[PDB]
Amino acid sequence: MLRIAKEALTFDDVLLVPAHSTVLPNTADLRTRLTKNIALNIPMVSASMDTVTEARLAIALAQEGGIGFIHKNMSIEQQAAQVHQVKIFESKPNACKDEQGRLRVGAAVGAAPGNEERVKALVEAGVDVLLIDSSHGHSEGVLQRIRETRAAYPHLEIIGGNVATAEGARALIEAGVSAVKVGIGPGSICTTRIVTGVGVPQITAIADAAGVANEYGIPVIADGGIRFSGDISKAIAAGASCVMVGSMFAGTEEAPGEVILYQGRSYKAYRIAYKGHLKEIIHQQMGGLRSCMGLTGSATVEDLRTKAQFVRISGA
Amino acid sequence: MLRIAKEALTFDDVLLVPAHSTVLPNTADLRTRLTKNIALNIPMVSASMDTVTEARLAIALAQEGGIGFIHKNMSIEQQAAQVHQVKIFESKPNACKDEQGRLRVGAAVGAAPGNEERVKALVEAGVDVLLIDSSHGHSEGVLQRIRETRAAYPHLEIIGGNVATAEGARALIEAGVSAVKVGIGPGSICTTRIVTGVGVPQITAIADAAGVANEYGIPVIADGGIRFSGDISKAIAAGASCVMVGSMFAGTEEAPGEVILYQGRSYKAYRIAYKGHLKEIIHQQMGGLRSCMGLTGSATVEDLRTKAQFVRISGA
Amino acid sequence: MLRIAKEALTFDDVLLVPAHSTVLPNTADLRTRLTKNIALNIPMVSASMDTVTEARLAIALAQEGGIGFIHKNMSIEQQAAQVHQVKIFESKPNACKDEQGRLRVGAAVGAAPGNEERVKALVEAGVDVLLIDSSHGHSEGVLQRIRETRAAYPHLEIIGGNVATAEGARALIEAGVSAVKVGIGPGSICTTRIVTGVGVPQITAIADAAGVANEYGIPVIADGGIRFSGDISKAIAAGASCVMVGSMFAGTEEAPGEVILYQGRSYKAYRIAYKGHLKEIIHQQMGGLRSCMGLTGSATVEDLRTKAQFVRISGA
Amino acid sequence: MLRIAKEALTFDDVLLVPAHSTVLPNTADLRTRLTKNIALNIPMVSASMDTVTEARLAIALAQEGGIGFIHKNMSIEQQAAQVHQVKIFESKPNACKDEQGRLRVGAAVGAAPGNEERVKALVEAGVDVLLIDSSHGHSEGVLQRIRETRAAYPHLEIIGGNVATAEGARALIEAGVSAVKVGIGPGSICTTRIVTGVGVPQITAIADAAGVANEYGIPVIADGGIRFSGDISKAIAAGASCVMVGSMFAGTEEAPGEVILYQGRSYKAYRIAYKGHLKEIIHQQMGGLRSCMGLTGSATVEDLRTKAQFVRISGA
Repeated sequence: MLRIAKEALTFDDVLLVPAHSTVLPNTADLRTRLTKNIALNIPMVSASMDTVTEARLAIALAQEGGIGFIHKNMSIEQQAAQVHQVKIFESKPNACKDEQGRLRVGAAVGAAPGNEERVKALVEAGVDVLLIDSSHGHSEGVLQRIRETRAAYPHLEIIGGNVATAEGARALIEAGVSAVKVGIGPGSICTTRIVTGVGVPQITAIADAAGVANEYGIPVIADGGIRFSGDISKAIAAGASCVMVGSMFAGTEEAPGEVILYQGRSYKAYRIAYKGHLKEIIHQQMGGLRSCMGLTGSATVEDLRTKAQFVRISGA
Repeated sequence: MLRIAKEALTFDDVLLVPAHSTVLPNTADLRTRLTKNIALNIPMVSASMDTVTEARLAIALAQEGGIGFIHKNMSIEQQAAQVHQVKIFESKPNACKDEQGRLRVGAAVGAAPGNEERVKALVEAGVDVLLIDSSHGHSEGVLQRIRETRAAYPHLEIIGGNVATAEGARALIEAGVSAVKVGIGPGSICTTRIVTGVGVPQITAIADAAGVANEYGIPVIADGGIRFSGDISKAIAAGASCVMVGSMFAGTEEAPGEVILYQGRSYKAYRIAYKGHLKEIIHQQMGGLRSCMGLTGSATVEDLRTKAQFVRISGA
Repeated sequence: MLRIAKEALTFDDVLLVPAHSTVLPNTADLRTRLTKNIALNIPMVSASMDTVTEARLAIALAQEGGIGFIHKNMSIEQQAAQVHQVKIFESKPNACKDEQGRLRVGAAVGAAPGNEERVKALVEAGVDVLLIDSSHGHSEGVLQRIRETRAAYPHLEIIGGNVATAEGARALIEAGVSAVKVGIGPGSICTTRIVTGVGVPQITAIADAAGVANEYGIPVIADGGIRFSGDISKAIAAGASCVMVGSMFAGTEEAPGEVILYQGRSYKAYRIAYKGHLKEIIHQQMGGLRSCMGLTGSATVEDLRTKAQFVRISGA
Repeated sequence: MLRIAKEALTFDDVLLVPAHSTVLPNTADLRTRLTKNIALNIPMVSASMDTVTEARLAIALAQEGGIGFIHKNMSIEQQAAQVHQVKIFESKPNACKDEQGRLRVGAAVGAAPGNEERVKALVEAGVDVLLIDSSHGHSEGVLQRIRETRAAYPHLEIIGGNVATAEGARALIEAGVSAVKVGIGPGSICTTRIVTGVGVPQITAIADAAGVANEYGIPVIADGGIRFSGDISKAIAAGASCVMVGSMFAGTEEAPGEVILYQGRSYKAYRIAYKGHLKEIIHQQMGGLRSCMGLTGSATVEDLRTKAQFVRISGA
């Protein structure tokens, strides 16, 4: 009677299984793909949020091997100048760089009509990848905007999202995206779920999206619901090529905002706890992933993504 | 050995699945049905509780497109005068009105013998729909009272309830109701469950009742267990044509009770927190439903009710 | 690989289903059986605990229609004198009485060798039913003591317990008991479970025991894990003819202990909160059961026990 | 789509089933095996942690019938002198002793290359069993070190670990271990799970490892996730021959550290609550196991391990 498509799993419903291994944490290879034609050295990209990514964080992340997405809450000119500032930026052996030896950078735009001028300025400033972000990637208007952008820029790497289903992933692929970003109500008690009743637990969302996207060689980016480094491992093993994070980098030295002192503690203000330099965070998070790769015998990210197994666990 | 009819699901066991959509939140159509012959403009009706619905709230809700049920804890004459006050009440484009251009209103009576005089006064005051409320709609005495009322008023829209099963819905339909109200121990830790051991999780209760009621074109009204706007969406997708709420409207300006100040805060007394004007509540709750309809591609309430899908989730 | 006999359910895993009913709470018939040859007027008996049952509580409970089990932590002579005091005790239309018009009473003894003198004094004082209590009714020594007692007193009603399985119920029946008492680690976080790892969720324990005991006409008594009146209903619907309670009656006026005042509140000391007269407790607990019987259409206890249905629910 | 090997159970998902019994708690036989050729009198061994086991605790545990593993965080000479101190140590009828009448003792070493000198000193000091401990027993380097040690000391009892799967147990057996130690992310919220995403609920881990190890006569030692004595019972019934504990013995008189007074309480410092003498702990924990053996009719540890049954329970 009730129309239940299936049962859906989140991070806490599963654990990775240890396996025969010739991989040590320090020999694990963290390289992977953001898009069809863009390699990463670590599987982390930063969210296009105005408390997370401007040029300075985008530089610092690229130097550690990820890519940052410059946020769209600023003028066209400011957004293009920040993209440009990352591309011309000149001890960092894992730096994520293009074919021309420049730090990679991404930038976000909205899916509403009228963003053409912004896209054009971003591409002319040398952006490596354009993110069309939306709260509903399976919306026809979003699909339409992606197709228009792919036609106007046939060689531009474009990430479209967010979706949480096989059919949503396929629609984005058919609209021309270079990667599928996944996450609709991915957090266990998030606003979307509470307010709308809509959501898909993220391990199932990633796997369903990856099952389609794998057949085209198109990466899936996991966006949301990550609380601990162990969730990164799980998101990859479910099918994701990398993870997007936001609040985890908000509050770092390199993130926007000014440090202020308030009641004997340090916050960033525009208030979020001060987290020190981005790279210490990356080191701790990637130190968990590397241990997982040791325990699972995953030499490469792709081995974790396509071969590692899970067990299903109870609440207890 | 144990006589278990089936497993039963509540709101928290499920989430709605996002889908291809050409619907924006602001173009979603919230119209639906309360009864077989009564249309609503929004899918909300108010409970016949003495802290929730008298004429003033019933007017204000009807103006926003719902219908209120005037409570029976007052004299026959007072109840009829309040029905009349709504019907003659004269900027509200979504107002819920009858064929004669008057605001719709409902009124409740009990299912005990001896309520004949009350029903007669309510029908003569112009009531649009009579609610026979009971804590057990599958009780023979309730079925009998409904059949007596249907025979005495063959064209009166009558809501009977509450039931929580297919067979209870069918019994009410066979007794002559125009809509089936659903909810027996619908709340996760309610008094009925704790004290009696009886209850049916509401998503399953709605679906089982709707599976019968759909075959007769008879709407199901979901009554109880709603905590957030996202639960409204889920109740509709499970089969309900609209939701009845109570405590959510108690404490509004338009609800009964006098505002009083107590320890620097505003309460309503007859003590419940003051919630401001009813319409702000409706706007927030229907703003969640409209977002859900966007995310699910549901152009109309009936699309959400009959086509949207769920996923089943764990506790974790 | 793991030797799992089955999944087992507790009270919180299930709810009773409402059904067509011609039963009102006040016409529900609460009569039932304690043992094969002893009728009760309500389905409650009191535990043989020294904070719960001596003669005074046993009198008061019998007057309301249950039976109390006088505890064994006192001399033979004192125990026999308390049994006698109940039997000769002379406005209580539901009183539980024997064939001779005397209030019924039970009494407990241990299952160790050497209790013969105690049993003999109790039977000579007129006890209606002997409870051989043990923490493991499937222990051979307990079975042996029951068989010895049945042989020495072929017409004495004997309750043996506790068991939590079909095979344990059958063993007790084959040893000669007149009723099977059920409950091994029945509480969700009890000492037995934590300390020993052993336990059986009580709804499954009752049902498994009843599935055997029904075939011999032998009642099952549910002992433990009851927190609310709704659990009484569930225990009966799972197969139990009545429930034994303990802490629920401890602290009543009629229970042992002296009332004392401590920090502006009343306790019973030998410290447990003062609960007033036993009969108010019985009235509230049986008021829940009667509502359940109305909602389920159960005219009699046996209808609830053998026909009412459950639904299985999640944690959420 | 998602690669889920199976569902996995932890201690809280299961309970032991009571059964016909001729065993009393005081007649239960607690003997078992640590390794293929080493008997224990109780099923407890202590962890090779520097807050848990040095010579003094190892002596005291051996006297109660277990075996302690002297930790490796000290010089070769100190470790060998502590092994020797236990072997020459001279009212304890359950003492665990070798063929020569000396208290048994174990000692740990790491799995890195270069521990040869340490192993040699430990074997020459008379160690009964060598533990090669690792956080990943299915790592090739660990398997290789075990095989090298087995070849150099063909008659030395060697415990290898930790694994959490059938295949990991088989690999360790094929590398030459005398017992398999089990536990990879065995605790419900441990660091390994949170940080790496890897883990196997312990009841399933034990059973899977035992299903392989039983076919070779090789014992499984359960290491981690034990909170209460009831978990010991469950770990044995899942397949384990004994349990290793750590924090449970930390803080005992006999464990390392000096007692200090801090804010009116006693702690051990190197800060952990003071627990008194080891033997009181053993008595309480083995008193739970003995009650379980009574309730399950398990005369011996091997009966609990190979015949006792479980039920599966919900969260509720």
